[PDB]
Amino acid sequence: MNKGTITQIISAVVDIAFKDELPAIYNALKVKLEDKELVLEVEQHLGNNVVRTVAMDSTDGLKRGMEVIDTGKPITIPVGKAVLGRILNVLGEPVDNQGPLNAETFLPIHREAPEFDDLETETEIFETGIKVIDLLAPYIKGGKIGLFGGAGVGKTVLIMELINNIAKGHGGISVFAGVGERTREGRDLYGEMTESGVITKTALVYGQMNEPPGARLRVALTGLTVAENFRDKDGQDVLLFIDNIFRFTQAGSEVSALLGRIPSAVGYQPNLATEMGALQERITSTKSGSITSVQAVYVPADDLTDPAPATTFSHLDATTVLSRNIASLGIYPAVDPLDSTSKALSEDVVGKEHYEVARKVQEVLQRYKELQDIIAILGMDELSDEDKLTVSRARKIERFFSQPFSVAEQFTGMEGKYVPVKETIRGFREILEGKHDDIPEQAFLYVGTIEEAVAKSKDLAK
Amino acid sequence: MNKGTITQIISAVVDIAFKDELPAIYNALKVKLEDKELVLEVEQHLGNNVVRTVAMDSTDGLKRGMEVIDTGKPITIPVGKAVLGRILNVLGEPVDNQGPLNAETFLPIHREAPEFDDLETETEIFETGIKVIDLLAPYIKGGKIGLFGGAGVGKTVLIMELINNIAKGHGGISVFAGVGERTREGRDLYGEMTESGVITKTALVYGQMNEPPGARLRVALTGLTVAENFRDKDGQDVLLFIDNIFRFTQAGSEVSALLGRIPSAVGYQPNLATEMGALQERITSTKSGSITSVQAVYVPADDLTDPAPATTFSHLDATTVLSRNIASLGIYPAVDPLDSTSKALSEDVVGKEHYEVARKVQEVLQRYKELQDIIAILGMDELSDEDKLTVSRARKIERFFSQPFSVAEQFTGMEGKYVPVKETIRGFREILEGKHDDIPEQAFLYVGTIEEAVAKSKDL
Amino acid sequence: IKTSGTVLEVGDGIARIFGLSNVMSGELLEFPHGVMGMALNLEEDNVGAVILGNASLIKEGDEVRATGKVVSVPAGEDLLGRVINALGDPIDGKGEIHVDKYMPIERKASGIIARQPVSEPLQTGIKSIDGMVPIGRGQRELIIGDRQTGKTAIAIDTIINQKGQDVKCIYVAIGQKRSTVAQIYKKLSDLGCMDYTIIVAATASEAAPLQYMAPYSGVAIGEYFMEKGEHVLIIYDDLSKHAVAYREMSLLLRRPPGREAYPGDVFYLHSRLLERAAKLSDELGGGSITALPIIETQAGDVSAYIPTNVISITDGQIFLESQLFNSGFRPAINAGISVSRVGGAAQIKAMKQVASKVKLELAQYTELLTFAQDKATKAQLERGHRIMEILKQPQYHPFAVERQVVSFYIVINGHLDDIEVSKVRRFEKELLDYLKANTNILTEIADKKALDKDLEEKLKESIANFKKSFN
Ligand SMILES: Nc1ncnc2c1ncn2[C@@H]1O[C@H](COP(=O)(O)OP(=O)(O)OP(=O)(O)O)[C@@H](O)[C@H]1O
Ligand SMILES: Nc1ncnc2c1ncn2[C@@H]1O[C@H](COP(=O)(O)OP(=O)(O)O)[C@@H](O)[C@H]1O
Ligand SMILES: Nc1ncnc2c1ncn2[C@@H]1O[C@H](COP(=O)(O)OP(=O)(O)O)[C@@H](O)[C@H]1O
Ligand SMILES: [Mg+2]
Ligand SMILES: [Mg+2]
Ligand SMILES: [Mg+2]
Repeated sequence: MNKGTITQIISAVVDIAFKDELPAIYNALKVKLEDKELVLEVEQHLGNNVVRTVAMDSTDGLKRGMEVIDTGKPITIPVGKAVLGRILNVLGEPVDNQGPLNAETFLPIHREAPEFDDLETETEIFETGIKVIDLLAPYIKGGKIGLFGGAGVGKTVLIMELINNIAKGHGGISVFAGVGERTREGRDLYGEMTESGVITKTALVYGQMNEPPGARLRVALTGLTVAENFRDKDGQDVLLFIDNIFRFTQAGSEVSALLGRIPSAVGYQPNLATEMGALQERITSTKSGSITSVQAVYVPADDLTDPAPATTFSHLDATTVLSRNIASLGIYPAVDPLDSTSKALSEDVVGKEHYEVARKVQEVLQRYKELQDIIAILGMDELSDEDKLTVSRARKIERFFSQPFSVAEQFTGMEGKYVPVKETIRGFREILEGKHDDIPEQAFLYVGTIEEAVAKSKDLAK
Repeated sequence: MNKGTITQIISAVVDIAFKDELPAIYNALKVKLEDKELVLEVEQHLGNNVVRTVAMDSTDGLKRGMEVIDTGKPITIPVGKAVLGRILNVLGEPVDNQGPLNAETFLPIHREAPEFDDLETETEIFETGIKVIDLLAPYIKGGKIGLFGGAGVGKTVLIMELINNIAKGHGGISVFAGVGERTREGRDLYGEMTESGVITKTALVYGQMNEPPGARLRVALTGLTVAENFRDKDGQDVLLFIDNIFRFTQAGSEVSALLGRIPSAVGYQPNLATEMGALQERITSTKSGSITSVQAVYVPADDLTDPAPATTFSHLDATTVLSRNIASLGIYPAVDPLDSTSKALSEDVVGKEHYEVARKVQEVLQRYKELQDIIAILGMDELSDEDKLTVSRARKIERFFSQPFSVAEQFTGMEGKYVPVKETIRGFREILEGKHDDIPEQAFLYVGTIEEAVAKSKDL
Repeated sequence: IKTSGTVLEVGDGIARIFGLSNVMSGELLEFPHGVMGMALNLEEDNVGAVILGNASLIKEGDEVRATGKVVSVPAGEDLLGRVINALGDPIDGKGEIHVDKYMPIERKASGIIARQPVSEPLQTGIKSIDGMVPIGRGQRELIIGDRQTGKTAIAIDTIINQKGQDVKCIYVAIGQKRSTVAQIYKKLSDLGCMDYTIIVAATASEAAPLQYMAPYSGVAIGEYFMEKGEHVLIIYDDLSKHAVAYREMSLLLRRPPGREAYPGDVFYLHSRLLERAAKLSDELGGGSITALPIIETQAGDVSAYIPTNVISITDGQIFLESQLFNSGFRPAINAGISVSRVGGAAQIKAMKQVASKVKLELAQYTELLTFAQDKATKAQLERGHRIMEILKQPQYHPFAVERQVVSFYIVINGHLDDIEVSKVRRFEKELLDYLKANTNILTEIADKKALDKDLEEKLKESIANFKKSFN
């Protein structure tokens, strides 16, 4: 049925001419390339019964006038429980070997997002274990979480800790989606998943750096399509982890040029807002089920005004910004406590003490940041006695936010310490009130509890 | 019946094709619409007897292959006695519902600029009533005045005051041109105009934000053409107020892209200087009569390096730059005394008692700006005794510049105060001589004359 | 072919259509599978028309019928308390709306004579706004600030303090997240401020033309009430995103790019929308439609193309800085840059009597604070700290106009200078309780809307005796 011929090829885009019937948009085409077949995706209808298609794999080898067949439906994927504990392709194929999948049901990649009124309003937090996050920017169950970070400021590390804290010792289903990041991390994770035993409940999809643009574009969806199935069909709460969602929006720009679209600011595609909305709004908690998504956002050249990171901000309930200034200062996790915010931080949700303390440390840290200009050129001795005490407390609070990570145990050589929400608020309160003014600032780094902070101060004295 | 037909429509830019004889550039074309006529102005000749036009109203409704008719001349407008006390649009039609206009004579808005021979060297000043201006940048009778500023700096309010001071008191007619600013402000002026009784001695042309590009473009020429008539034909003294002459350029840039023009520096039309030059050179006094042009100029994001204000500066005799830094302090009129210039600030014009204090003021303020870096970081404590006095005196003169405006009683909550050139000069001179080093700097805020400032100290 | 044609090309949510001989500009087109469009680029041969929603369904050959109608929004009193899309179709998912009249989306703003000067306050219920940066009915006031500075917080807080004041409200969510729009819907209906409120929604998932139209549709529904002679409060959240949608449309339609890749008329886009907001003369009812547009700055960059555009259109603006927000000053308003071009014209006389100098004092206090790192100044700086503590107030707790007058009175006339700065926030709370319970002079202030010799001497005495004990 519906067989056509290739008119012209242009890197990652191919133009095909159909004699009779023309395939609808997002339909999957197939060409019999040398040995293995290649999958293409139709995008535009040009004219003279011709369609412009983006390839899902390398186009090297394609001649002009080759045969190509329409499937009719979009790219459909094995979906359901069959996929669990197996790494999947962009096309939905298993790349882990270990036989073919036990696929019962199927479902297309491209499908409209949940309409208004199908959505549900839930505003309950959950402790991550991480002090800076749990206090200032607490994550929300069934919410969209965002991890903004420049090149190598510990955003992938942070994910690996969050899956280790949340998805490890909990009964719920999980989903991971590798998008245009390291293939090393793929093997590293798949090993750590199996040996830990989380592999069983979680499902993996991968389309990494090595993969062409078309692949990196659509992998973001397939994994989401899998995550959608569990909140819909089974009606079960699922977790979705993506790294890195930027690489999806990035791929767009590589393709957009070839589709002949007029470039917008910083040579991005002009449909950046909608192309991202058509994905991001699909990642949401409905009535039928609930998805808690935690996706990482790469910031190119540490430039958050860049339109790719800029637009993503307006799709998130909680956001955790990672600053290079903090990482360089030698503090991990390198979380900016002022730039990072969450919708849940309100008396309604977190209570009185949580909110009261959270706003107080922000006020102190803000004042430290204000005076940081003057101190840089003159010194600490010049600023008034009133400021002097607030600065000294700020530097301790700032360093207390640092704590060792279980994933980075091999790195740091320290037992990563999970701190509960109630013991964090206790700590930042005692430090603020000035009951730990006697303790040095070098007794707060990579500690955890405040009880352990004083233990480090006594360890010195010996 | 030189009839044509539409070929294609793209927003404000409409292409039309004529059968036999083609219409020349800048002339007006009419098209029949439902219960109204739309006016298009031809700009270019594309080829194959096709011409590209720019609509003077919204193009929502135009269909391909409609009957267009050529008037065979530019947008001719009413002018003379009839237009006085009437709100007109871009086409010169009344928009006040005060019956129809029956005008004495009718000019086109596209006219040639007066040549080198036609101009005259006046260069004689007049006082405004505003201390800052008439001291450091005095305005010229039949000259070219301009008010530069951003948004919320206070250049519209300043025009309103200049009208209240000059046009109300003095005789002769005037012409206000609302070129692409707020329609709210239009009614607010029209309200003040009729109550003050100035309305009778003035003609108002309007083409505000809500209007499309073509309107905001050619509205300036309509208001100009009204003023041109009054100086030449009538021969009476004219005051031309325009707000804002940036919007003329802006309208140009919107359409420019669709007229096939490659964009120039910071995305303007490539013919920015000539388009402006063609309109500005036309606004002038001549041998046959003089007009006093006071045209406010917007400054995109307070950036004076931006082309639109940069190329405008050249055209003006007197320039009153308004600084947001001064507006942030909360001292209106927020006029920058270092950036404000006038070709009339010379020994020749204002004498040497005026000229010397004016500079001595600027000299003091320039020093203050240099020392402003030091007192910020290092402080006043670490500052010489010689400079300490030239800081406090500089701060007092800075705050004394601010005076309450009549129009801005609604803002400041004080009765507006006019101050003549004599009283101004003495006030600032007395501060320089170190007389009022006793009087605190808080006592100079929004006060008319130095007499009042010295009084206010003990008053409170 | 006459009032019809066929798609010879389609992709990326636009379609070049052959035929449609006598199709007018901005005409509503009908495609197969019950999807809509809009003709914009009426070129020599083809017709560039943008598609609303399900564009993927369309392909080459599909027949396109011309309705011969301008795109229009259904407007009625039935809409109140319900959520609407761009077109007017209800997405609340709880019944259907029926309207008496059909009003057009795009439409010229009123004339010069049509309007009259604004001179009646739209009380937001925020001390720091209604005091020193007041808003009037018919005014346009921008709420500009960085991400997460409390822009929408001010928007809704305004809506909250319009219960009983008899003013319709329209929240236009442009390019927002559906999840976020739901949060709004709930908090309004929870507080019981939804039944005099409408929500227009064109979320990120929805196509650019629907986002583009959203605010024009929103204001048209506002015009219905305005023309009848009722006061409206529309809100655009936010125009910075609205612009990006128009950018999408243009660059796909092949209308060439300008500065920051935005098309030529992104000023005119927001000019004609905001101008539409006004107060009409008593001859045409005297009905208002106040507009509060929102803008999202990038690291406090107001020099950017759109933020600067909107500032120059509106009748003033409100600036929010994270330097204050984080410092613990909510709502984080910067008095220095924030201005209202209507001024005290849109204020009750009682408010003018107290909150006149307060803006200047704070602007001057801001300066002198940098120096303090004379003894007359040491007094001014003391009043500075205290003024700010009052201007600081929590969310979802808007003050009545009468409660504001007394709050400004106590600090300005100097009945707050001989207590601790930490307790001034608590002082005004206990005073408003004591004055409501015992004296019952707030009801008089509300009625009189002025400060008589009686009321001022009543305050003078009732404040003096209140200071018998400090808690
Ligand atoms: N007056 C106030 N008092 C206390 N908290 C406030 C106040 N105003 C705003 N907030 C808090 O500040 C946070 C941000 O507010 P809001 O979301 O309105 O800002 P925004 O800039 O519109 O957000 P976004 O950038 O996500 O659109 C909210 O969590 C809110 O609770
Ligand atoms: N939580 C942490 N504790 C200690 N070191 C860290 C932490 N996060 C990151 N690092 C250091 O910074 C590097 C960057 O981590 P990675 O997650 O790859 O950043 P990104 O994904 O942003 O490139 C790590 O190799 C590690 O050396
Ligand atoms: N003479 C003045 N006195 C006091 N305030 C003024 C004065 N002129 C302008 N302002 C302030 O600035 C605002 C008006 O500025 P405006 O004339 O609109 O400037 P622009 O034309 O640059 O927008 C008012 O809200 C007012 O607070
Ligand atoms: Mg990484
Ligand atoms: Mg103005
Ligand atoms: Mg908001």
